[PDB]
Amino acid sequence: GTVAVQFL
Repeated sequence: GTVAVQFL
């Protein structure tokens, strides 16, 4: 759910 980690 972040920019760096899309799945996060």
